[PDB]
Amino acid sequence: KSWVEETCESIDTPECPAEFESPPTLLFSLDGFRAEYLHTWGGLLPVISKLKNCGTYTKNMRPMYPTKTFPNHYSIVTGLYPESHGIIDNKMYDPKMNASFSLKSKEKFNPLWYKGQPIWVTANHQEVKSGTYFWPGSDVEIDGILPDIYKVYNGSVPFEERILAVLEWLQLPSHERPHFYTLYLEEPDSSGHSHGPVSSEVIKALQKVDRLVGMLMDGLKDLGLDKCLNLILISDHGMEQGSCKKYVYLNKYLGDVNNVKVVYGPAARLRPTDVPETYYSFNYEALAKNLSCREPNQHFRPYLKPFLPKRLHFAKSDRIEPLTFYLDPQWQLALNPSERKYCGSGFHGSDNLFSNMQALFIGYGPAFKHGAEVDSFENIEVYNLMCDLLGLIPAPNNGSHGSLNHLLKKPIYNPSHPKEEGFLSQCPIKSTSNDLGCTCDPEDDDIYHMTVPYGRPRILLKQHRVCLLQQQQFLTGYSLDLLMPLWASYTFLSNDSNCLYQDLRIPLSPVHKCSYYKSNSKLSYGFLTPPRLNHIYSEALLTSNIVPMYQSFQVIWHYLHDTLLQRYAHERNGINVVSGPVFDFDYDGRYDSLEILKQNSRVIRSQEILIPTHFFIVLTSCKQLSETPLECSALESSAYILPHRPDNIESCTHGKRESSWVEELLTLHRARVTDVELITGLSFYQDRQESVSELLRLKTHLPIFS
Ligand SMILES: *[C@@H]1O[C@H](CO)[C@@H](O[C@@H]2O[C@H](CO)[C@@H](O[C@@H]3O[C@H](CO[C@H]4O[C@H](CO)[C@@H](O)[C@H](O[C@H]5O[C@H](CO)[C@@H](O)[C@H](O)[C@@H]5O)[C@@H]4O)[C@@H](O)[C@H](O[C@H]4O[C@H](CO)[C@@H](O)[C@H](O)[C@@H]4O)[C@@H]3O)[C@H](O)[C@H]2NC(C)=O)[C@H](O)[C@H]1NC(C)=O
Ligand SMILES: Nc1nc2c(ncn2[C@@H]2O[C@H](COP(=O)(O)O)[C@@H](O)[C@H]2O)c(=O)[nH]1
Ligand SMILES: *[C@@H]1O[C@H](CO)[C@@H](O)[C@H](O)[C@H]1NC(C)=O
Ligand SMILES: *[C@@H]1O[C@H](CO)[C@@H](O)[C@H](O)[C@H]1NC(C)=O
Ligand SMILES: [Ca+2]
Ligand SMILES: [Zn+2]
Ligand SMILES: [Zn+2]
Repeated sequence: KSWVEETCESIDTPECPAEFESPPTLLFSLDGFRAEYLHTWGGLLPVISKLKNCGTYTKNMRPMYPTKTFPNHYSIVTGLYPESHGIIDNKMYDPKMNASFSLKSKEKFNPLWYKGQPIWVTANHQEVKSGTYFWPGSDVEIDGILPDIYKVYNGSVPFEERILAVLEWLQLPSHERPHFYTLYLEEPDSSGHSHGPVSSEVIKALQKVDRLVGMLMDGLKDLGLDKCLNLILISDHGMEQGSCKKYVYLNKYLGDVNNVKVVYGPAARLRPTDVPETYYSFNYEALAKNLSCREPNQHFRPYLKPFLPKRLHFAKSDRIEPLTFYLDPQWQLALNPSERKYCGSGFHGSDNLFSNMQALFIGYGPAFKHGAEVDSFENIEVYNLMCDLLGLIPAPNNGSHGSLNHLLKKPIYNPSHPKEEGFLSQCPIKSTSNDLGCTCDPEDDDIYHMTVPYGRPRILLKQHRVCLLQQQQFLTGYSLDLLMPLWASYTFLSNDSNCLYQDLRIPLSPVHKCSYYKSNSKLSYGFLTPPRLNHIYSEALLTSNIVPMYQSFQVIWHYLHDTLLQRYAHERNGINVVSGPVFDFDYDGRYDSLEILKQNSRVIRSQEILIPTHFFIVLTSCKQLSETPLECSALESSAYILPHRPDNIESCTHGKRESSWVEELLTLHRARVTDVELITGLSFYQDRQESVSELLRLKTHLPIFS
């Protein structure tokens, strides 16, 4: 009886043949295996379905941005964001090197492209042999290291021969046998491109790929290793149906110009022709402004590289062009109709939160639970997972180590909460009392737990000076070094102008006075905690609850609290809110040091002001609608990092439909709670009852669009 014909068998303890001390780990990749394939065509894929039912499976695996083969395949084995491991796209360019990159190029085998540290390099440093077959980065030697058994990419090699090749390696002597293995197939990406996600060729391809995995499992069984191997069946990205009618050509707004180069696709980037002479000299800002809101319902959007949604993490690399393009689903962009390969073929590269860009993940073996279905997770988390399976100390990566502990029978690493590095001090009443020049028209522990019911946010900043200011409706963490609130937490239940009051607990700043703010300048002040809380709550008008805010952003911020927040409190039976300013001028995704902070403090209206690049907001509710935010059994988080812009060009306010464009901006800039943590240097939910591993799972979550 073949492996697919046998029923499920619990592999609680690894049953290994002699010469084996611990089960090896194979990473099997199927390029272009969209997550929707297995959801719908499970009955046509008997082998893969058994792996799903007897292993650890996830409905959707979120890939990196852009959704291309090389960046993702390399992000899997490095656990790094594409902006950090160097491989931004299949075709890209580095200005500092004056060299282009391609899969079919001599530049591909250049070690100067590949940053970070892949798993086979990690295994090599810790005396673990590794045998790869066609994995991106396996052909090239990184840090002077090559896998003990490798094969230079040759797409002509038949699939059946690839499986047998790995099977031959598994039989090597105990001293010369690799412990980590890789496998790569071009299907169903190839069939996906040429005929579309919904075709007879993909069904024929899926069945071909399904039987091929079945060949491997029967082969493992004949070697007596079917219950002694850890298999991770993964993919790089999904597949979306492109259309000729749904394609964007830049020439229509610019003309048949030759001063600019466009890397076509759903994640288009633009660089000047005179390169690297004008790579930086070229002002991209003008081109972006000249390209925004040209169509009534534009299916693309010009983005300066730091102005992209932070959830994408697609800015801090030399190879990423300073001008990028975000497109609606099923749409691609190019300069001229001649550059593109074809328009009505299956494509990929769209937003990694899109439904059809989602990838596959099935963990099977003695180390994985049987028939366990877990929530969605990013592919950068897999790197740490493999380190635990190979007993390796992971290189510094972007994955939350331990967040995938729920997948394993016996978890190897037990994570802990980050220690508080902030110098926490106290602010009593010391400075009374300046005149603010404002016109106004006519025990403690019990009130604490109501505002921070999951525990106060911990200050991960080193070594920032932070004060805790307690109020009757909210608790706010105030910064003494920046003289503005870092965060403000309050609980908003289901149903419950030019004036300000000086907070005598904080030192007076010239920007606290209403006299500082004129009605002509676009810069004004906003509240972290809404004043319309619970007559009117007056402590929200405290000086320590205001932050410098553009007037254009006030359009989004007020509607966020006056309309959406109240609606969300009814739908989710109340919400706990933590809000604050974001300062990331070097657009690296992490909080800025005091040094770079002093460099970006502009001066406006005769006063020095550090103005926020973004504003974060984390909404927490109960998973059980019967419970209020003060009595949650399980949490329900959703974070947002809203861009602080002087204008709403991104939104195309033109047409004046305010209730529409705002929510679309909110949904677009949703982010992981971890993302907020990384960018503010704060740690949430530390006093929450769930374990650390559970909390990591919660904080790294993002919803899939459509
Ligand atoms: C995802 O996960 C990855 C993995 O960690 C994260 O990527 C890391 O980001 C951090 C910060 O963003 C990186 O640290 C910085 O490294 C840079 C660059 O290093 C080189 O820079 C110069 C080259 O011109 C050179 O000066 C450096 O030379 C030496 O520097 C010091 C001197 O003492 C020495 O200790 C080093 O060994 C070097 O020999 C070097 O060649 C560097 O510029 C940064 O320095 C800043 O901070 C240091 C203190 O650390 C400070 O002294 C400086 O003033 C300066 O402010 C900093 O070291 C890290 O290298 C990245 N890791 C990799 C491999 O990419 C990424 O952040 C994560 N993403 C997200 C969004 O979380
Ligand atoms: N030259 C080269 N091509 C590769 C390699 N790996 C995959 N490819 C090819 O690149 C394609 C992936 O591109 P994509 O899926 O991003 O559109 C696949 O069709 C595959 O044949 C490699 O390591 N080297
Ligand atoms: C950059 O590359 C192009 C072609 O590779 C070459 O013609 C040009 O001279 C190079 N410029 C520099 C600065 O080396
Ligand atoms: C690629 O692999 C095929 C199948 O093994 C082989 O016949 C062919 O010679 C290889 N091509 C190259 C470029 O060596
Ligand atoms: Ca930063
Ligand atoms: Zn691919
Ligand atoms: Zn492809």
